[PDB]
Amino acid sequence: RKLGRTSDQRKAMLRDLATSLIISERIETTEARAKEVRSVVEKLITLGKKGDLASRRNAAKTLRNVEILNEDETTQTALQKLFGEIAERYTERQGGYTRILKQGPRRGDGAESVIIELV
Amino acid sequence: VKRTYQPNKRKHSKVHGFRKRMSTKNGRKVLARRRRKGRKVLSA
Amino acid sequence: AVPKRRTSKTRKNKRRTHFKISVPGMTECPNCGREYKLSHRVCKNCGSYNGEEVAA
Amino acid sequence: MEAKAVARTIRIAPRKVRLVLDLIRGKNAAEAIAILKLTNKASSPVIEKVLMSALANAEHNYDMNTDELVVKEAYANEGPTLKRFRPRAQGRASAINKRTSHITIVVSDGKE
RNA sequence: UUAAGUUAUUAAGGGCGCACGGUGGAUGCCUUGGCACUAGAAGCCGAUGAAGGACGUUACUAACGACGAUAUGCUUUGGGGA
RNA sequence: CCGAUAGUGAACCAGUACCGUGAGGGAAAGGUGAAAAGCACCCCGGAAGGGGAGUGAAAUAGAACCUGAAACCGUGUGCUU
RNA sequence: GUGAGUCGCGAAAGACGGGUGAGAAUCCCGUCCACCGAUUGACUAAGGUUUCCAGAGGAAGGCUCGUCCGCUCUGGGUUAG
RNA sequence: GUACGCGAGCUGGGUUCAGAACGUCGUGAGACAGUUCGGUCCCUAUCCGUCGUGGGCGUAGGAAAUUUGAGAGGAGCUGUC
RNA sequence: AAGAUGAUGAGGUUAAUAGGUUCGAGGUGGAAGCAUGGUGACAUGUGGAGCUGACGAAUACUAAUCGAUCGAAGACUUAAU
Ligand SMILES: [Mg+2]
Ligand SMILES: [Mg+2]
Repeated sequence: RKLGRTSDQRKAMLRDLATSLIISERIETTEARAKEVRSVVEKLITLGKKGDLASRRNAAKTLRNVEILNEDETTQTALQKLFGEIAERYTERQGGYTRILKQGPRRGDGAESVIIELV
Repeated sequence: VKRTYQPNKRKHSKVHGFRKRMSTKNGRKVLARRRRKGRKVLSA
Repeated sequence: AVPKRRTSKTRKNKRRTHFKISVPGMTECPNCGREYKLSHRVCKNCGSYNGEEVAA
Repeated sequence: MEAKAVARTIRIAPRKVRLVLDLIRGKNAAEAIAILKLTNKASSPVIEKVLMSALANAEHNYDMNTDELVVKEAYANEGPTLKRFRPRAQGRASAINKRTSHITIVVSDGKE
């Protein structure tokens, strides 16, 4: 367990970060939030290997109701993408891809920043 | 609170205005001092 | 609440034997030929933590 | 030989700069560039500019090389003091001091 | 190698001295303004519109002076000599 | 008699800025050099600022510009802890 | 100067990406998220007096940074039988 | 006993502020030998002291472990059957 | 496992340090869908089902990379071999 913020706002912040990282496959953040969203998104790639309806009814909670995506002028929803695409790369592997890179600090707040990716 | 000096024009271009002063003896004297002393403004 | 006395030029300095700051970790790059800080990224050229895995 | 360079009226206090200097005094140039260029503070950009500027003037004007160049002495001194004032309770004031500085670096090689 | 005895080296930092700067502006020197006075003149202005002021006027124009829609000045009479 | 904390409050764009509803009260602020000859040009720098080169007898006189003290702050160092 | 690099930084939910730029937690763009909703909405009076809009700039102001502003510079805007 | 301990640790009920009232004394304003309803308690800890805890140096070479214990602190009560 | 910070301790690829995965404990207490019985609200089966933060083993898939700093060569005097 770990605290960035209050209860609610933390949670929604994590549905947000984890909603991203798949839209973009990597982001730049402070280290702490990357650790927590790592745990989450690890659990979601563990989910999207199974692929049952119920699995969608568990990825529904955390991930958002929609966030549109276009690669080839295509319509996706960050859910179709997950169970349809992502896990189909890392089936032969366990969950637990995500890696972290202690990039550098930040002039404003002195906070360490990183580049967490699933690529 | 509502502090003193809730401002307004009419009560300030009245009382402290000119035509009051230059319609009263004492006020004429007042102006005499604010002239003798030199000032860039009167009735204020 | 308050001081009663003037803090002299000595104690004001002895008190400041600890506002120094530490020599940060450093090492040359493995194939970017320059210095950076440990268990971190280079910020240059192509990123070199074990070699390039990034652009920025 | 000798060499130097200056920055004036820089909008930082002496002390905050002076620490950063105490991470410098004695070193070789390359290192000190690195040391400044990494630490996440507000003075590091400035001192970095002034240092490398000094190496610039040394190179062009005096025709030195870069290996043996070392930081003989460095120090920041007090500057003009833009007095301001922040209001404060009970009908009063308090005069802030927006301070300044005059940074001094003297690169040297040590030889002739 | 043994026991006993003694004793300095350290300066993270500080004090005494010596130097070099920075800060801020006293002193020194000077006057662009004033204080107090002597001799002499003058001691009022205004409904034929004052004193004092507003708004404007310049090739470009914010302010002081100067001037007032004939407006950053007009004519005359003298003086003066680029 | 004063020679910029004096002397008019006012040597400078002052009965101003400013304060107050208003009567009214009331500031701080002089000096480059002989002459603006007020730093062409190169270099770092985003700039500012600076090092150089030059004007000048002198630019540690370079515009916050005569002289530049003390407080205060530093850098190094002989002795010492 | 000391106090002190100490108290404070003036109720509050933001995050990510892409640009810019010398340089970005704070600037623009979007997607998501959260908040008020007899209102943090819309319209006028009193009041203030050019704060309004465009284009540039960032010395100081902004309680941080600032490539931005209600700050500066230039220019421009208010129409009645 | 220790400012009838301790308010830069707390309260603030009476009492020592302003109001009002009862008995009273006073010609009167007002005052008690008294009584009664109510009534604003600020201090961001410099030094010493104290509770805990890290640096530097020393213990005639440098290190890791174990441990002696001159001294100091603590415990110290008591019923019934 | 200790923690305000610093310290203490477990650990750093020649590895199980933390995360994740797979098992497990414990906890909650019969997931969803499906069918069946119901006019429906709802029940039964599929099923001690599904879920699961901190606890327990295993599992190098990811993260502790490559690295730099500091630290001795043992003074004299006696008395001993
Ligand atoms: Mg003087
Ligand atoms: Mg961004």
